[PDB]
Amino acid sequence: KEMPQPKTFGELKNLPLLNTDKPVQALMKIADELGEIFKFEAPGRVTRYLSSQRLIKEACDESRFDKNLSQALKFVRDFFGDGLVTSWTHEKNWKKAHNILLPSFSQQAMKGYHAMMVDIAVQLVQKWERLNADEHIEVPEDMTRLTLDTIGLCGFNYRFNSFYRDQPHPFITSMVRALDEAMNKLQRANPDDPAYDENKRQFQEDIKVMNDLVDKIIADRKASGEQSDDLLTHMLNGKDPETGEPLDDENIRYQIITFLIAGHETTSGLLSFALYFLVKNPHVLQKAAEEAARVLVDPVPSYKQVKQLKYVGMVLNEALRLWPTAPAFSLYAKEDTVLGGEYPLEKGDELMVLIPQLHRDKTIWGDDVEEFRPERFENPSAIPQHAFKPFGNGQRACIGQQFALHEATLVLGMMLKHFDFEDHTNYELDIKETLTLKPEGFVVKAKSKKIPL
Ligand code: HEM
Ligand SMILES: Cc1c(C)c2c(c(C)c1O)CC[C@](C)(COc1ccc(C[C@H]3SC(=O)NC3=O)cc1)O2
Repeated sequence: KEMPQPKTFGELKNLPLLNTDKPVQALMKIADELGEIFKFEAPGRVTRYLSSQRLIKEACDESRFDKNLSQALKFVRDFFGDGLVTSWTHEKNWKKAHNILLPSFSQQAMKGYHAMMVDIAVQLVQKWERLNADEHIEVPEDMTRLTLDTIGLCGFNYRFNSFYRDQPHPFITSMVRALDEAMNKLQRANPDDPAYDENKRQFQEDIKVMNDLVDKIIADRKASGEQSDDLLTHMLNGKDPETGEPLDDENIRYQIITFLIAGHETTSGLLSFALYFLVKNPHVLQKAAEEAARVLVDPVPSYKQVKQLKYVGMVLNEALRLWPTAPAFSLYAKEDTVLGGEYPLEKGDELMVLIPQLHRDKTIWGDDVEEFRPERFENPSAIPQHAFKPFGNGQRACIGQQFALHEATLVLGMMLKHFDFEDHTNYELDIKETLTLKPEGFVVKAKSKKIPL
């Protein structure tokens, strides 16, 4: 069977078809035109974009396909290094760091993080309680304050104190510019053109800002008199059983950057999308708010109570269905093989999973895929099989999935308990792309219910 492919432009291949600050959304349109799979070429690389659960199910067979470092991950590696997100599965430091850091996401560890998550969540609530009537909330900006500070405190006993800053934290500003640069590099035909010299200088400056922050985290741990057993403790003290060696210093720095960035950006996106869909679906908002009030009966939430916020969890999963904030992951063929009994692949051929398209496969989800309907997830028998992949696949799946969802469920529950939300601008959804996805310009007003904290 012939591989669908969009129009090419000489030696620029398909690259002119993007030329946009919203490439994933452009690729979704192409997927809608060409179906479950299409080839996409740029100068120097080829990708096959998958959109159907039928093909993606096969791609997730780890006996035939392994995680690929997409060009995007290769660019992000310029500051993620060989951390968990940007290392090959057979790169020694991936398995070594995975074994050393997996205990930091056990159930017992999660319970240990709860109190610190509440610390930051309380700061978010208090900020909104203290706004004057003429003010409003910048949603993604405040969700970023919350999620960055949470991973900073839980993972590294470091306080970014983002709620003590009225502009984005400098680490965030450098992160956004670095992620934007990586995304933009995917589309530029002549990367060595002098017109990009300033981009390269800024990219290095933003990488330095990140590493100056890592220095403070390491210095502050060295000076601490308290005893921690958090993510940073495992980075520093965990051993490879085979060699008796810890992660080398260079890798540790990369893991810190990896977890600070990967450990908050997509969770901020999730919370922003969730609040967007809530204010656009008032009956769903009422049901979620009713659950929050019913379950969160104490001055602050306990770990167990967060687990009883079932419908809030459905809201979050349904937000991830429509707009998975890490919208793609990449695989490569371990050997020559045939995909879906139709598409021959050669060893090393790249398959890119378009998660937003997977999550809109009507043969799986029904015809109403564009509706925000958390009840999709209320009746177990009616939820599809391997059709929902916001956290990746297999042994390279998200290590922090339960960290993210516990944080998001806790915070969204507290938000719904303490405020009524008004979409005072009738905001039109505008999804900013920085590889990851997040609403931009999303503002609301929050009227306190005056419930003490
Ligand atoms: C909505 C929130 C999040 C989403 C949607 C998400 C999604 C993903 C996805 C799709 C992958 C796989 C990417 C690939 O296959 O190349 C991944 C990997 C990873 N995520 Fe997340 N993630 C989230 C939050 C977090 C958090 C909070 C942390 C840490 C605190 C984290 C740590 C990681 C790590 C370490 C990996 C790589 C694991 C490995 O390959 O060994 N993520 N994430
Ligand atoms: C949890 C998490 C993940 C997984 C994460 C990132 C963050 C910040 C996270 O919090 C950053 C980007 C990145 C390293 C990579 O995300 C990608 C997004 C899109 C793509 C697709 C390429 S194909 C194209 O032409 N346009 C793209 O963006 C690849 C990777 O992933």
